[PDB]
This record gives sequence, structure tokens and C-alpha cells, in this order.
Amino acid sequence: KETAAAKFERQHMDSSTSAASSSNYCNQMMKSRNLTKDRCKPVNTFVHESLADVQAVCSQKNVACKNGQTNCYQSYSTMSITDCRETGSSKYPNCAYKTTQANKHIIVACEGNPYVPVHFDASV
Ligand SMILES: Nc1ncnc2c1ncn2[C@@H]1O[C@H](COP(=O)(O)OP(=O)(O)O)[C@@H](OP(=O)(O)O)[C@H]1O
Repeated sequence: KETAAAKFERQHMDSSTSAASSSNYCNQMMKSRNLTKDRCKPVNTFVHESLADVQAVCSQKNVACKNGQTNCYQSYSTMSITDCRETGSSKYPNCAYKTTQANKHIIVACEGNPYVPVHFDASV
């Protein structure tokens, strides 16, 4: 069964490209990472940094999670990310997304031993 750490990598890690490669990046990625299987996941963020760099965020700035839990951490440095947001014309199973590249600080929730990212909370 897929662990939460493995799910995070599948849903949010894309180290192959250092930025949103094209206007069609999200359309391709949301589908290939199985994020449009059950429904069109409305929003999702991909991180273009090494896995090591992202895991290290778990020992960075401790901040409150959107859900009230306190196991969230904010990256000290900005990181290259791509936000994928479902366009109004998108209709399951024909999910469609707008691809947006940015350099922001990421906030992830971490759990376990080793302490690793399991959820993407926000970017600021
Ligand atoms: N503080 C937190 N806020 C939100 N979710 C958290 C938090 N800490 C851990 N999680 C877990 O982070 C996981 C997030 O998985 P999702 O598939 O919902 O992806 P996403 O939130 O990264 O988009 C959930 O665990 P699961 O593997 O059992 O589904 C969720 O329970």
C-alpha cells in the first residue's frame, strides 16, 4: 500500500524540470500522477527541487497548519513551484488546468520516523 511519504512524492514532487515547462504542463502532470482519476483535483502544487531539499523543510520553520495542527514547516528559502488550478471549462473526465510557475516559500506537514513531508499545506 502507498505510504503517505510516497503519496507526497507522487502528488507534489517534480525534480526533473526546474520550472513549469509549458502551458500544458499541468494538463499532462495532473493526469500522469493519477490526480484526475476519481475526479479532477481542483488545485495542486508541484515542487521543482531535489527530494533532499524538500525533506529538509521538516527541520525548518515551525508554523501552524491551516487545519490547526502544529506539524507544519515553512522553507527558509524560496523554491521553484508550479500551481495547477482547474479552469472553469474543465469537465471530468476531461480535466483541464492553468499552469502557473512561481518562486515561493513552501509549507508542508511532516510526520513519522524518519520525519518526512506527507502533505502540502501552502506556499507564501
Ligand atoms: N497538519 C496537516 N494538515 C493536513 N493534512 C495533514 C497534516 N498532517 C498530516 N496530514 C496528512 O497528509 C496527507 C495528505 O494527503 P492528501 O492526499 O490529502 O494530499 P495533499 O494534502 O498533500 O494535497 C493525509 O494523510 P493520508 O496519507 O492518510 O491521506 C493527511 O491526513
